Amino acid sequence: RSDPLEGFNRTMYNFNFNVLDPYIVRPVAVAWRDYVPQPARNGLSNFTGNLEEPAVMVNYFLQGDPYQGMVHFTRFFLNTILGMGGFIDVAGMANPKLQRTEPHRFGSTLGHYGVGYGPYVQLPFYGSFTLRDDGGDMADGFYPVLSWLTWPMSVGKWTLEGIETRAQLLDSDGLLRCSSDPYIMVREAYFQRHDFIANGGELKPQENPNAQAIQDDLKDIDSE
Amino acid sequence: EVYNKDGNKLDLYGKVDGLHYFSDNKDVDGDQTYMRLGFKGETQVTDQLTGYGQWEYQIQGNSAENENNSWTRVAFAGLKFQDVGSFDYGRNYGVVYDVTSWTDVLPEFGGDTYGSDNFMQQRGNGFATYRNTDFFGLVDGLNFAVQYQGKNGNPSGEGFTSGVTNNGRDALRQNGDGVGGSITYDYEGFGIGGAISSSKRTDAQNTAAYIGNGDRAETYTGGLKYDANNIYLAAQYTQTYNATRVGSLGWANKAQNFEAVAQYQFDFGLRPSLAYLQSKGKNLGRGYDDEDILKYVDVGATYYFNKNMSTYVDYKINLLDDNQFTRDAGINTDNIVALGLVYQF
Amino acid sequence: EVYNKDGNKLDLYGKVDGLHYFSDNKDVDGDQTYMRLGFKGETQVTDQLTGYGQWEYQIQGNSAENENNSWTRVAFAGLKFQDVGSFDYGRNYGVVYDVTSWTDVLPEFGGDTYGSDNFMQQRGNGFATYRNTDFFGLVDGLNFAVQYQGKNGNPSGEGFTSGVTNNGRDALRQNGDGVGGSITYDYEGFGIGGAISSSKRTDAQNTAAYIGNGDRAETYTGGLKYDANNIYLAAQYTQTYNATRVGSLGWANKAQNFEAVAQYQFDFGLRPSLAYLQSKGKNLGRGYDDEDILKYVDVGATYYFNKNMSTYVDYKINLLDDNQFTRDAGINTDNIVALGLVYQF
Amino acid sequence: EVYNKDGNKLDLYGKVDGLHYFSDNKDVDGDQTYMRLGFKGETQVTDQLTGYGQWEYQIQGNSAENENNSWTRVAFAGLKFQDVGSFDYGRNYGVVYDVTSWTDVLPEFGGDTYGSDNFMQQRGNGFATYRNTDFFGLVDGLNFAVQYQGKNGNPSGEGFTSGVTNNGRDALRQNGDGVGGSITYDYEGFGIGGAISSSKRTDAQNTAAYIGNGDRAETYTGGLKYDANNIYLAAQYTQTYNATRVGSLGWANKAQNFEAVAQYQFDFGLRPSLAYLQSKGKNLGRGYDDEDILKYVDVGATYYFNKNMSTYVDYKINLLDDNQFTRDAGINTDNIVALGLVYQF
Amino acid sequence: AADQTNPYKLMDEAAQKTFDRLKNEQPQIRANPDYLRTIVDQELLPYVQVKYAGALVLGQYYKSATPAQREAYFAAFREYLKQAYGQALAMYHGQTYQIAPEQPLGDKTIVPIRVTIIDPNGRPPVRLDFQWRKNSQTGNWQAYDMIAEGCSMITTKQNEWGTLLRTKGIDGLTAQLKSISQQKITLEEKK
Ligand SMILES: CCCCCCCCCCCCCC(=O)O[C@H](CCCCCCCCCCC)CC(=O)O[C@@H]1[C@@H](NC(=O)C[C@@H](CCCCCCCCCCC)OC(=O)CCCCCCCCCCC)[C@H](OC[C@H]2O[C@H](OP(=O)(O)O)[C@H](NC(=O)C[C@H](O)CCCCCCCCCCC)[C@@H](OC(=O)C[C@H](O)CCCCCCCCCCC)[C@@H]2O)O[C@H](CO[C@]2(C(=O)O)C[C@@H](O[C@]3(C(=O)O)C[C@@H](O)[C@@H](O)[C@@H]([C@H](O)CO)O3)[C@@H](O)[C@@H]([C@H](O)CO)O2)[C@H]1OP(=O)(O)O
Ligand SMILES: CCCCCCCCCCCCCC(=O)O[C@H](CCCCCCCCCCC)CC(=O)O[C@@H]1[C@@H](NC(=O)C[C@@H](CCCCCCCCCCC)OC(=O)CCCCCCCCCCC)[C@H](OC[C@H]2O[C@H](OP(=O)(O)O)[C@H](NC(=O)C[C@H](O)CCCCCCCCCCC)[C@@H](OC(=O)C[C@H](O)CCCCCCCCCCC)[C@@H]2O)O[C@H](CO[C@]2(C(=O)O)C[C@@H](O[C@]3(C(=O)O)C[C@@H](O)[C@@H](O)[C@@H]([C@H](O)CO)O3)[C@@H](O)[C@@H]([C@H](O)CO)O2)[C@H]1OP(=O)(O)O
Ligand SMILES: CCCCCCCCCCCCCC(=O)O[C@H](CCCCCCCCCCC)CC(=O)O[C@@H]1[C@@H](NC(=O)C[C@@H](CCCCCCCCCCC)OC(=O)CCCCCCCCCCC)[C@H](OC[C@H]2O[C@H](OP(=O)(O)O)[C@H](NC(=O)C[C@H](O)CCCCCCCCCCC)[C@@H](OC(=O)C[C@H](O)CCCCCCCCCCC)[C@@H]2O)O[C@H](CO[C@]2(C(=O)O)C[C@@H](O[C@]3(C(=O)O)C[C@@H](O)[C@@H](O)[C@@H]([C@H](O)CO)O3)[C@@H](O)[C@@H]([C@H](O)CO)O2)[C@H]1OP(=O)(O)O
Repeated sequence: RSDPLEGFNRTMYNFNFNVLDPYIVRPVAVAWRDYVPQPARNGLSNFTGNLEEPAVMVNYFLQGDPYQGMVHFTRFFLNTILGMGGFIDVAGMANPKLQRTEPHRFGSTLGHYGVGYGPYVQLPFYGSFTLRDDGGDMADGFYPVLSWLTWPMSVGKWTLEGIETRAQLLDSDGLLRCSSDPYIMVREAYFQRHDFIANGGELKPQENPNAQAIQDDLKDIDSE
Repeated sequence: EVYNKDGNKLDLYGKVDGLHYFSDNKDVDGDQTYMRLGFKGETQVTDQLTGYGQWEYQIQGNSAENENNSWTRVAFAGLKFQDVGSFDYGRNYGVVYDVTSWTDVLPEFGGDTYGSDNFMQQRGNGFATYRNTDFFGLVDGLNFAVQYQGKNGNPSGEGFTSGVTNNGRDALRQNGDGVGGSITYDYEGFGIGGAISSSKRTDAQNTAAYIGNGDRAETYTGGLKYDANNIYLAAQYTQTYNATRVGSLGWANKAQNFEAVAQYQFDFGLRPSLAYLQSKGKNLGRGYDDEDILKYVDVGATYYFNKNMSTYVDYKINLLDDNQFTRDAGINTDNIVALGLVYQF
Repeated sequence: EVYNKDGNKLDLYGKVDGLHYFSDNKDVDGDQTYMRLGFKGETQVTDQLTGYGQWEYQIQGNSAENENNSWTRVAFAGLKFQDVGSFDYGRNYGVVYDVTSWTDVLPEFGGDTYGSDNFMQQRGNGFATYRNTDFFGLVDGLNFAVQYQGKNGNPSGEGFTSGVTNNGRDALRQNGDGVGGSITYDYEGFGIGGAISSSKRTDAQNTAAYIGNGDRAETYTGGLKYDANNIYLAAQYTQTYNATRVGSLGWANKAQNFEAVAQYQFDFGLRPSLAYLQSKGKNLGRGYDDEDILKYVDVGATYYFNKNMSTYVDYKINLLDDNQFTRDAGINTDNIVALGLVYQF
Repeated sequence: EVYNKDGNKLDLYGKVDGLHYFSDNKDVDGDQTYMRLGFKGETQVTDQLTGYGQWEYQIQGNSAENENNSWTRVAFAGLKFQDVGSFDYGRNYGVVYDVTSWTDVLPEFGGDTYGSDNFMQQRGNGFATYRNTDFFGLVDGLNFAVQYQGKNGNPSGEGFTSGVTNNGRDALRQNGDGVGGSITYDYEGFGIGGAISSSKRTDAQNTAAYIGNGDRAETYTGGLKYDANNIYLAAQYTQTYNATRVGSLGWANKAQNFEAVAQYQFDFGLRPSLAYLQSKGKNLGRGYDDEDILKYVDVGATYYFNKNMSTYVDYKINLLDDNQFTRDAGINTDNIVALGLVYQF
Repeated sequence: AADQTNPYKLMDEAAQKTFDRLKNEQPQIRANPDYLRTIVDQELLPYVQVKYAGALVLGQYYKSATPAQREAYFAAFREYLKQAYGQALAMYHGQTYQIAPEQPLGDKTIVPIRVTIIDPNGRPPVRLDFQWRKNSQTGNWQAYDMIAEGCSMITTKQNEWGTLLRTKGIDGLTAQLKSISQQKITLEEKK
């Protein structure tokens, strides 16, 4: 799909990914993966999810999901009470069907009914940013539990969340520069994680157009 | 469970509850932990005439070492025939509880419209119940029972010469010789019940220090239950005269209790519970005219980790004002938050 | 029996007593529902030494929810060695009760001649009893035992000085340091017994507010029993000096207690029971002379459904008068009939 | 372990102890037979989540048949994951008790510096403890824990217009909202422990002249242990502020108490013991400058027959002297000898 | 050809044969770029099957499905692979080819094989990490990946061919392989 502002959104992305990334984010990612123990990282990851659990349940109720709405309520209740503020994954090990799930912000509800994506702007020090999903996230600040966070502590959680996800992306960092134009693959990667069937975040990690379909008939294909 | 030999089987059970109350009344808040201990045996005398027994004991763990707070909940034993019914004598439930058992499935705030040893409304002493199952093996779901009560009056040997019995207590939980019965029917997922009981009042309950006068007190109830497809929907209406305890100072002359419950069962274990309770006690003979005894909305959910342990939360929304009558009676008018863990073995 | 490990045998016994009382005297009218709970374990250290221990509890279920009555019946531990004897210390039965147990065989009544903590007459506290079996393996049926009693005084909660112990009691249940013993012989069917005990009297038991003063309370008790051909015959006459409690006034100086029972066993489980007991005094004080402390005749039958649940009916006829002596001491002078069923596990 | 089915595990434990104290002091001389009874269940919900519970009761067998001296010791429930630690809420032990239990090795005596329900030092009500083992499975022997406390104060039903609680007691065990934690290090025999506690006290705690006054009470512990080659050596020294009960006079602002034990378990059952206890009171009120609250040395031995049956003799030499402070507080200042018999099952 | 038991030995032999053929027939490649593709078919195409290495070219799109989309990844992919390998071989002007030793791979579905190439003009070395896979259908040691200088170039077109397949489908890339295979190699000219 064509997008406006073709002249811009290109030099800023290169500066943010080739100057700020390998000089500040990259050195701190290696130390975080090595010096910080795995149990410490796991505890911080569950703490961030617990703070957004009473916020994603409202999104499911707006679109309509009695089964999924109660799933998040149980996770928040068990993590806060039986996990001392969500420091451990109480609900993760309680049931195999109650594992971690991707959060659904206010943008998921807007996309379920059908809304325009609008222009795409790469915000500095933030990465991908969109008006419908990322720009529509400023709606849960009036709900309880989330309104108790002030500006300094709230921005700390966002930095912590980005650092945690950087460790998993350090093993597969070679594919970012593999393509001729890294901007093209980044835009499509973010769009594929927010334009699934009936929105709802991202779908399972699979490719619809015949993924691994030729491996089952390679007996008569490899001979040529 | 722990012993099965020579036709005798013992099923030891119990539950330890660690509960805490969060409220601004400063009268019920704090630690409210308690534990239940008891057994449930069963012996097969022959191929037709069987027998069983049940005992329970509740000990409050929130007290100190110098104070003990324990009481017996149910303690009864009796035989059970194959197709003519069963008869058991001892401490068991009343006749009104057989119809009210469908609207008190709330985790913590359940059965607040009555009290123990109060005109056959809850567990009482000296209860002789004859219950027949399946109407002597004729129809399915049609169950009926008949219960009788002894005489309990003034305490023995403490400044009393009339109405004295070996198990005397205060006049707040005294009752005479009464007879009651309950009829229930469950064809397919739908339950209908109704009980009529009448118990005589002792002389100590007719004094001028407590409200409510009458030689005989009659209680009427009735409700419907629906438990199918993991959906619970029950509601009952109760109309008792000189039976419900309005705090202190005796009982109200006429009360119209109304209870309704609604619960759902999920596949992962969560069991949300929403219920509404009403109690419009009128015809008060002390100038208090029409007043509300109890009225609150409870919303909560219970999560079952397994068949032996579960976690629940509760939120009692008390929308009743605190007037002069409520303060004298001693009824809580503010919201109470209940949360705790239960371990049943 | 719930534990059968290597030298860790443990048996869990108990029963539930559902009974009701019917009498003209309202002081004992009502219900006397109670239950017994406790464990009984036995260990095996070596081929000769053997450890054992048991505990019994009794709680009355006829009380309300505001209070409860609880007391420990027996609680003792000790070791048993092969053919040399056994010594156990704790809450156990006296040596005199070993021969008196042949008389009070009624399901509910019987044993009303004495009371709790009445020196070496019933289950006391702080008893050091040494028991032997088969007289060091020499003769069959001949057994003997000795017992020592500790000193108990006033409670330490209040200032009383003199004799004060941690396990304090009232002025009608205290005891001193005494030594007792018993000798019993068991023949084929026939049986004889004899016990002699003497307990010291504290300074709080011979005051001016209680009838009966003295330093020693020596008692002599015989015994005769016959358990053969499915019949039960027992006779026992004893003389008690300054140890038999009469009402609440105090202790009789000299009393002659005689009791005899007779029971028959039927094929289908019927066990009729007849008993006669007299407690006529000899040297009573404060104006009393030749006054009967207790005199009643009990007749009833016991139906044995099985070894777990049994039913019985009791009818006690009081042959004593209602003069000022009985009214002052508060002794029951009305016939009591009690019927019910018990379930033991 | 009497029940093991579908992952459910129930364990029954307890002991019977017959104590016959011999001493010149009237407040401690006499029989002190007590019995412990309880269960310990554990349910395996999933592979990485296991539930468990614990309950215990203590009934004194030295009382009469008309008095009850039963109280609870521990009653809590919680959930245990694979390796994150452990969290349980209910009646449990404090963080200080986890470190000070090294010197609590005597059979009957020991640990007399603190008291029951004395803040976060022993068992109490409304205890929420989170304990982590092996530092989330990272190192070996390094464990730490945190705890939380409620706000139990004066009884609600006592006509008090100040802060009250439903599970109230006398003005000697109340405590406000406080936090505490402990850290312990384990090794091959050697051990390092340490706890830090700080809990608020209610206003009623320092209303009258209670000797010690203050807004907050701090408690710092610490000790070393050595359990290797059948040798048990421990020594713990702590300094608490307004946390140790002097007696019936109030609280001590400053208290420096140190204890040390020494044991050597022989091969032939006998386990001789040697412990010393000292407690120095500083900054006392009402004219007291510097005096010793508790100071004695305990010499004794324990003989376990095979695994459970044990006979022990204890004799603690009290180095304290009789004065006005001890008479008013009510603390014994004489050497006592205790004999017991513990039968575990 | 390709071995069936030792994948490392087959890769080393294929690399040596390709280097020897290019050096012995250097004038032939310059005279006719298409001639180098035929020689590379017996050196680099035999060591990596088209179906086994159907990820670098026409991986996400075209494939072997849709009835007519068969001359882009299975049938005509052999010529495209030879042309791509021939162009890289013709770029060098006498670069030394180092054959790695027969490292132990074991029984697994991922057999990583790498080689070392050092240019004679002073350029940095380029490592050809052609990862092999033990396919059940084809027992020959066929490389399932193509990595140059350590960069995973096997999936370079995997995430880039999806944009063209979203509109033109799988038939839009059917003729892409035919044009690439028919295109002659472009030898590097020294300036
Ligand atoms: C298991 C994990 C283990 C531990 C893990 C981590 C380790 C540490 C964790 C705890 C540390 C907290 C910090 C602290 O501990 O802090 C300091 C310590 C300093 C730093 C030390 C840090 C150490 C770090 C160690 C790290 C180790 C890793 C000392 C202190 O403790 O500060 C104290 C304060 N804070 C706390 O107690 C803890 C704390 C307060 C707690 C916050 C609210 C509760 C949260 C919910 C709990 C969650 C449930 C699990 O702290 C807070 O703030 C928030 C802190 C955030 C964390 C809290 C976590 C607690 C839960 C524990 C985990 C389960 C406390 O403030 C006031 C409190 O009063 C309420 O009662 P009310 O109901 O309103 O009456 C509530 N009372 C409670 O107990 C809460 C509750 O019962 C206990 C909950 C927990 C217990 C166990 C539960 C677990 C059960 C699990 C079962 C499975 C409470 O909440 C409220 O609002 C209302 C209510 O809760 C909220 C409603 C609850 C809703 C929850 C349900 C939702 C469920 C969701 C499901 C979907 C509220 O805060 O009281 C005095 C103030 O003095 C005054 C005052 O000014 O009020 C003076 C006086 O006033 C005057 C006046 O002038 O008016 C003067 C007079 O002359 C006179 O006139 C009188 C007049 O006659 C009458 O008034 O009044 C007087 O009134 C007095 C008393 O009232 C009466 O004597 O109090 C402070 O002393 P101070 O600061 O030292 O001076
Ligand atoms: C299973 C086995 C069964 C048994 C086997 C054998 C069977 C026979 C046994 C009994 C026969 C004995 C003779 C007898 O039984 O004798 C007669 C009966 C005669 C006929 C007998 C026939 C027998 C038949 C046999 C048949 C054979 C086929 C009656 C009587 O009983 O005589 C009585 C005396 N004798 C005994 O009781 C038995 C006896 C007691 C002696 C104690 C020995 C130590 C116990 C051993 C423990 C065993 C260890 C395992 O002695 C002895 O023979 C020694 C023998 C040992 C016997 C006990 C052993 C049993 C345990 C077995 C375990 C295996 C007793 O004397 C005094 C006792 O006081 C102490 O308390 P305190 O010190 O204050 O605390 C101690 N108190 C005790 O209870 C001891 C203890 O608690 C219980 C014992 C243990 C029981 C259980 C143990 C088992 C536990 C094991 C558990 C597994 C005790 O020792 C003491 O000191 C010492 C103190 O313990 C400390 C002891 C040290 C501890 C060491 C242990 C560690 C060992 C180390 C091991 C490594 C000392 O003896 O009291 C009155 C005297 O009257 C007075 C007096 O003058 O004092 C008058 C009055 O005084 C005045 C005053 O002037 O002051 C006068 C007034 O005008 C006025 O002024 C006021 C003034 O205003 C205020 O004062 O008061 C007043 O005070 C009153 C009372 O105090 C309060 O009312 O007493 C006598 O009455 P009377 O003479 O007839 O008139
Ligand atoms: C599971 C089974 C199936 C279900 C059960 C059965 C089905 C339905 C029930 C039956 C229906 C009718 C019941 C009723 O409910 O009846 C009506 C109801 C009306 C219609 C309602 C519906 C009915 C139909 C429903 C249909 C449903 C389909 C109302 C009422 O209730 O009538 C009431 C009367 N009747 C009954 O209660 C039921 C009833 C009483 C019981 C009769 C005894 C039966 C024996 C039991 C059998 C055992 C089984 C094995 O009788 C009877 O009908 C006989 C029937 C038998 C019933 C027993 C059932 C047991 C079943 C067990 C099965 C195993 C009752 O009369 C008096 C009773 O008092 C005694 O105590 P005391 O002697 O004093 O100690 C005895 N008290 C008892 O509790 C008995 C006992 O405890 C419990 C019974 C058993 C329960 C448990 C059994 C199970 C045990 C375990 C089993 C394993 C009792 O017998 C006695 O004598 C003595 C004794 O029992 C008999 C002797 C013993 C011999 C028997 C032993 C057998 C041994 C067997 C060996 C093989 C005697 O009857 O009291 C008031 C009267 O008011 C007064 C009065 O005038 O007396 C006024 C007042 O007097 C004055 C005065 O003038 O003196 C006037 C003043 O102005 C002033 O002057 C002062 C003055 O200053 C001072 O005095 O006082 C005052 O004194 C007051 C009180 O005393 C104190 O406040 O009483 C009446 O009220 P009212 O009529 O409405 O006005």
